[PDB]
Amino acid sequence: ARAARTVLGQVVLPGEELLLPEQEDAEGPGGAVERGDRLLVTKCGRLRHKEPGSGSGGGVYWVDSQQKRYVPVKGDHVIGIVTAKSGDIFKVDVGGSEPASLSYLSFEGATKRNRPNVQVGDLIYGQFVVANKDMEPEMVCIDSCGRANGMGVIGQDGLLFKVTLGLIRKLLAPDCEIIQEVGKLYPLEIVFGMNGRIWVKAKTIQQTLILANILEACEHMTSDQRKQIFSRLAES
Amino acid sequence: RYCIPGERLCNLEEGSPGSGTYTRHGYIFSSLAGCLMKSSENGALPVVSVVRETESQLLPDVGAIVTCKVSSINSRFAKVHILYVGSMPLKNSFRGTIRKEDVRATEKDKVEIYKSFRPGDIVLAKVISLGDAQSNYLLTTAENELGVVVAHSESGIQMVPISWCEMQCPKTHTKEFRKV
Amino acid sequence: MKETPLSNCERRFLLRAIEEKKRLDGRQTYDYRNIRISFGTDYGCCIVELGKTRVLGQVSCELVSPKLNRATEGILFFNLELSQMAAPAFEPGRQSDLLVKLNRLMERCLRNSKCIDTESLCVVAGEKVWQIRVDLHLLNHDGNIIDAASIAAIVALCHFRRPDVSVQGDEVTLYTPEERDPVPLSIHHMPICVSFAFFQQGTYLLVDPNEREERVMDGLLVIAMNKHREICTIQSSGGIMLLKDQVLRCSKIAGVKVAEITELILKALENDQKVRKEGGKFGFAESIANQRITAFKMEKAPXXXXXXXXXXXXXXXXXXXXXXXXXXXXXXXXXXXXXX
Amino acid sequence: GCSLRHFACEQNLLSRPDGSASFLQGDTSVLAGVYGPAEVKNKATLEVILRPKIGLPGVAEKSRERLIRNTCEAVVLGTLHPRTSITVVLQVVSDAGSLLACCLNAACMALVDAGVPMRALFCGVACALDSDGTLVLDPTSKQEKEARAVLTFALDSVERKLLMSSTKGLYSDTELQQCLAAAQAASQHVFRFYRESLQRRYSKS
Amino acid sequence: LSDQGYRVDGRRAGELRKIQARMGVFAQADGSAYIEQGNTKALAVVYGPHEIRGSRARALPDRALVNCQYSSATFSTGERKRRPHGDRKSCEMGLQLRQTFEAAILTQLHPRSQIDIYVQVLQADGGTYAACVNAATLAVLDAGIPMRDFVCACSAGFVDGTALADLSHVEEAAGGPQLALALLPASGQIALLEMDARLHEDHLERVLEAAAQAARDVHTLLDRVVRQHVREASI
Amino acid sequence: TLSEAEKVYIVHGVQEDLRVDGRGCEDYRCVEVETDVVSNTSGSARVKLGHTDILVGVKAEMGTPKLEKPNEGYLEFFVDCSASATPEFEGRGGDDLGTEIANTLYRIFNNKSSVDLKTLCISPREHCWVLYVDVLLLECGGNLFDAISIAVKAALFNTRIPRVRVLEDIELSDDPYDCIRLSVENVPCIVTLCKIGYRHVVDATLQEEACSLASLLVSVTSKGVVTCMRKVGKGSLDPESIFEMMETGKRVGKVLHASLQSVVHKEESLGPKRQ
Amino acid sequence: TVEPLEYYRRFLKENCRPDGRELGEFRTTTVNIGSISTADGSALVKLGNTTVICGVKAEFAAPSTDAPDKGYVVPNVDLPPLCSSRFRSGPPGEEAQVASQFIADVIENSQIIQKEDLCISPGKLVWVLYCDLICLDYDGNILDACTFALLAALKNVQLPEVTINEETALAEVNLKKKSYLNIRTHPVATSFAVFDDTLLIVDPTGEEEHLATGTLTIVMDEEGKLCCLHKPGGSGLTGAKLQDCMSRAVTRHKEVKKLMDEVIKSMKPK
Repeated sequence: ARAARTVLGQVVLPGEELLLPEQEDAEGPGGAVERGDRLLVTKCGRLRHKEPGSGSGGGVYWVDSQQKRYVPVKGDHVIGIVTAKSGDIFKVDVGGSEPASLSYLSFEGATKRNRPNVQVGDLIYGQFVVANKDMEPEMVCIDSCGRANGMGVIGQDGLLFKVTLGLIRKLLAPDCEIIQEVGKLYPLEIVFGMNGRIWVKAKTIQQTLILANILEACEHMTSDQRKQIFSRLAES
Repeated sequence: RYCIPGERLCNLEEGSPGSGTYTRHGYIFSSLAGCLMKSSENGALPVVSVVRETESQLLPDVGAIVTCKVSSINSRFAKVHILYVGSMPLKNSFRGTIRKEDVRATEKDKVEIYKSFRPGDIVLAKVISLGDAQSNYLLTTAENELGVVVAHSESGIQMVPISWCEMQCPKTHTKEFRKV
Repeated sequence: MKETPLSNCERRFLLRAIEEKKRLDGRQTYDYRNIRISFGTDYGCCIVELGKTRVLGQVSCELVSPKLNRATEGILFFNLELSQMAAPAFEPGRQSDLLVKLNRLMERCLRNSKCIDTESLCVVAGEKVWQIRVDLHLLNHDGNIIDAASIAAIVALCHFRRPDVSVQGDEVTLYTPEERDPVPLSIHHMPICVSFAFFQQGTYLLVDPNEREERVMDGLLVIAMNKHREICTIQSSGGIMLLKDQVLRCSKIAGVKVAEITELILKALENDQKVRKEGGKFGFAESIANQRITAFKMEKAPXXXXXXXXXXXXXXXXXXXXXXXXXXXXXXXXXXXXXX
Repeated sequence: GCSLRHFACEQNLLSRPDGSASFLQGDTSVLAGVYGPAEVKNKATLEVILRPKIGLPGVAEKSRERLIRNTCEAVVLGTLHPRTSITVVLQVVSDAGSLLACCLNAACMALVDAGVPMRALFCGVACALDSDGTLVLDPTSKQEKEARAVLTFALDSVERKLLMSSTKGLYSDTELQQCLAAAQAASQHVFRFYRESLQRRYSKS
Repeated sequence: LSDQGYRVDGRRAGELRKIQARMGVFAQADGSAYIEQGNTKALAVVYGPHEIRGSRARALPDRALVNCQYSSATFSTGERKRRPHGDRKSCEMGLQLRQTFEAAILTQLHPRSQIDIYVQVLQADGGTYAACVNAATLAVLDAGIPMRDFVCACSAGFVDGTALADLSHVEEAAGGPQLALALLPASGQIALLEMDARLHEDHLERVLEAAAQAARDVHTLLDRVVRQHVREASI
Repeated sequence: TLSEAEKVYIVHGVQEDLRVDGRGCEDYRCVEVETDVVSNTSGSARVKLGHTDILVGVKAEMGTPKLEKPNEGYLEFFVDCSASATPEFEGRGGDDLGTEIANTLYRIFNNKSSVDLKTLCISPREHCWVLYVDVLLLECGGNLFDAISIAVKAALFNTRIPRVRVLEDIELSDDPYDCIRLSVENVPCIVTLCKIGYRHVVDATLQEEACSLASLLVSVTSKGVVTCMRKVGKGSLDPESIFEMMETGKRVGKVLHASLQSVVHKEESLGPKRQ
Repeated sequence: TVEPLEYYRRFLKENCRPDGRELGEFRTTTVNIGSISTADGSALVKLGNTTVICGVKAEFAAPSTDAPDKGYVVPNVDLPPLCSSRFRSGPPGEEAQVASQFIADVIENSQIIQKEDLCISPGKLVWVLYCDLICLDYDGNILDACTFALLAALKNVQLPEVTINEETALAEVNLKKKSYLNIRTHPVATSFAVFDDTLLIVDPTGEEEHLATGTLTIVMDEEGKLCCLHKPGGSGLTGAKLQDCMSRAVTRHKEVKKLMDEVIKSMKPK
């Protein structure tokens, strides 16, 4: 094999060598970096690439693939199930190759806090700051950027259902209205986990159920379709 | 110059034994089995013992220096494998069962475990107090010469430390953080 | 291995929704997920899909020496296996509680129905009788098992084919070439399993629960009804308040279902028989083999085949040739003097 | 004349595990299951179990399941990350020739699907020789007993580098030579087949 | 067979088979009971809600825990066979036991507590299960552990187009038409229920009813065998 | 369980000839055997020792008795531990003593030759009589390993092997005619000695065995011959001290061994139809 | 240590083993034939302190119904907590077994003995073989220790003759012991230890084969009839690379062949 960036800006196989006349970059997911430089394909995916230019403190060469297990990244948005609370940190699940960990403090409280507000089998909305190849990942719930609070332990009642990443992505694409498109219907509360997790909760079971089911199919539809399909729901 | 755990030499009237010790009613029987050794005391009498081929015995000292290679990394807690409590020790019994915390990962700064010593590398540190309440030992990397010493790249290179908090490989270019 | 976790809301609400008499997988309280059945390349092979739960059925043919006592009606055996790949928690060995109860539980209604003759197989009673073993492999595991589990077998049992050519006096001979015809079985009765799940004091009752359902249900009951609208077995589990009265509808309702379920076996059982006698197409499953995506089938050519075969000498000669002389040395090394 | 039999495979079948793969070599097929990368309460360890449609798993299996296991630690870059454990299970679906071969690609895909990081891909090819010195690609339950030499090779996708082999037969070196080499060309096809099929799965990804 | 108002054993198909029970036997346990369904004998023993013993691991908190062992005398049967090898039945059996009290027993006031009840068949003669059921039941009644209701299991066989209760052994040998249930007259909920016979979908009401009522009797019967042991032990 | 503060008295107390329960040193307790209580087979007995209960059954069988010793009859002992027996050993706990006592009772009666290989040997080289002696334990009254010595014999004098006549085939069995029965006082037994200092005892509560490392295995017949006898312990002893305990074997055993070996008749006399 | 990975190879880069060997080293090869009296055919071979004794007992049975008059050869490869504390305390070990069959597959890939000769009474009698070999000290090429422990253990087997008189079997110890044990083919097995980049050593050691990366064994008849090839995933390879193993294996074969052939007139008759 022999390739470089554009040589294949498409789909590749696990076990390939390719590179560009470079110096430094951040190895993505299904690619390996060793050779001046070079790269290897490990998993099986198409080629993806986001450019940093220079100012943009973010630039990598990516290889994605619609595979089962979810892979946490930077401060990613995921939904959780709490596997267990052992000491100051508890592991919640995210469907990674293992769990992650949350502090006895990520809810803006000093001890004697979030006690009954943290429980096995529970749900959580969290962005984990730490997920790096050789280390295990851990997540938070505060808004450290300003220590505000954008992520709480999920709702009073509700629903969570898996979702094809392909969809989660497309469902979360800023240039996709579904999100605002959904901004419609009232009164509703839903959460969107990278890890493919939608926690919903509408008036009754029903509108709620529909909505989810509607979601389960969301993907293949007139870029418009959902629209009424939604304003259909919206209306009742 | 040999003994079997069933022969006797002296008795409570001359010496006591640390090695190969077996005593009943005052005489000297040899517990151990393998070789015979005698002792001279600063008291005008000798101590008796059998010979422990394993002259190397547990000696990891409380606040002592050690050679170790990291294990698992928690951006909050750090784990390690220690082999040499200096060098005389080759012991692998305590194998790698030791822990250190950021606060003691240095004396100043505030750089996370993640940016100090990774999973695969060998590190050097002195020992802190030990509370065998969980079978763990505490150690520090708060020294101008202390810290970690091993460097491996993404390609498979070795790294030199470009600074107090960095190591790097010449092949590819990795500006990485490791407590030098 | 990996413990498939389980939220709170998930469970709670899953129920919430049962309280709603609404099925999550959006169906009705007494329906089955669609169930499909694929037949094997060879006879005696089958695969079931209770829609997400998958079973494997294989039957065996033998001329064993029947047991002591009634050395007049040969024996049969069946086994049900739970796979690793079955569930995550299915590391071979531990789940007994299922493999125990279930394997036996299942196996119960088999000898219960005696739906299988034991003397028709028996060739030389007291001496050589037939042994038919049947094996069940739980491939995937989603919700109601024992049912696909049963189907699996029954469905399987009808497809197998026992051989037989000519055995006279005290001699036994059978030839596959003559076996090209005789090879059927004694399937007198055909019983199936119907489980009923209960919810909160069985004040709610489900049928053919899916995995998720499987968990939420407090207590479950099973039933066995052969085509002749009669039972063979029932089993109560998960401890519940099962009012003799209510115990009664289910019983009923079970019959109701067994009805249609049979239809299929026969239905497809026929569809299969047809294909062998026509165009022809045994295999495992071409259906999944043609349906767009995640599957592909094509046949490719083999002079690229023989063109390189001569290269063997090139590598065989270039290397070894110089490699064989070290022998003259090995002749004398450890053998000559070792005479001690 | 030297062609491997009918080729087919199904990916992502069983919803239960992280890795599903069903491979079909003519009237023969096998399905492999992977409950992929798992952190088990170092590196990544792979243990694989294969059981048969008929009878229970014999000891022959135990050994056979080992080769598969090894052939993989080999390509499974997955071994990479520590603490992790990885499991594969193979099920005897359709036997009829090239037994071991099928399992390979099945288990391989098993992983492909289980998206465990691989370094290379491995395919298996089998061959039979008659008392007349005749070898065939993708043998047969027929071919297999009618032959005297039967072999299956585990090969490198990147390097063809025979990453493994196991056999019973009456052949010598003069034998072990072409066939392996031939096995190359054969594997090369399988290996080609993969690509195409993998193009299928991702047809709209 | 059985007829004219006289079953094969020699008894009304509605009349059970006298049973005597020695409960609170060996006092070296806590829960002890002995009984024989006519000519079916077995011994069941339970040990109080002792804190989780062996294998300190597994330990259901919210409610207690339950364990029950079943084994039979190798000769208790007709001939003799291997008990630790042909486990399949027993164990299967055991679970059945488990479930039953596991339902009614009140593990709701014994968090982590671990109550183990083991039963042995001394002389086997039909209705084996139903035997240990009570046999066990009594065992606990002795170990006085609180329980929702007092429960007993009966058998009900349908033969000669008729309903017989407590198919001893000989009839168990029939067409195999036999069903059993464990029952709590308390409200009459059907705790456990296991029928294994090829009966048509409507001898149920009948057979079902058979065992159903049958228990209710067995109940009043032991209700006394029990009401008696309380007053005398009261001395 | 096993405490030292208490283990103190236990040992001195037994040396002191002040056991625990108003017992000197070599004291037993009311031990009885009820013969036949299993309405399902030959030999039967329920010996209740202190706080332990044992039961043994026996049945007959024909045909091959083996290969090297076809022209005879040998015995088969299968033993069971009751989950009710050991509040400890549950499902995989019987194996222990369950296999051991199965062997200890298997060797004793094996070499003892107190076995009518003769009164058990149908058509030699073809048919032979085989009896299965099975065990069950319902409790533990200490020295429980001995109760098996009695229930193992006590159930044997009642082994009314059926009067069976075979005629080549054809079988004749007289339920009313029970005479082809074999029972002899050649039957061996078990005598144990565990030490509680230098004052060694036989039949001592567990609380008591608790204060010792080893005990002695001795076997005697009606009078005083020896069957399998062994030293059983995790500790050690002194041979000179062996012959003393050793004789305690022919000496103390025959005592209640003789007084019991008799009671088999006490039940047979005040009840030929009374029982 | 978990560290010395390269250390071991340091010797290797400059080709040499911390054993003092290199590309091919049939170290200490020793056999004690019939060393086991209480057995009709035995052979003990200890190489670099590893002991696999092939203890063979013979028994009489009954050739299958389908395979009418077919002999009976049965092997068993066991390893207790002996040869290495690093072993289990119960039923067969993962590898423990693979070998079991290995020999077997070999036994069957070899044709050493034609079942024909095992039948005591063609169609109602057969000769059973139990060749149980056990590694007393494990460390290196546990695989070869058998091809030899076994090959030799067999030549050590000798039994009387077969006879049936008026519905009885007549064979006496001091009978006629002819053809005791002879196989037209005496192939043997060899084990190479390899390292990623194919730099491979032979007769790997307990540790050597350990940090190994690939195992490969080859069995070849006298005439050089490649019995079977074994390769539990060997990093990949080269026919030529294999070619070396091909021929260079032959060599260690002649040696052992002689190593045994040498026990013919000496340790056989002494």
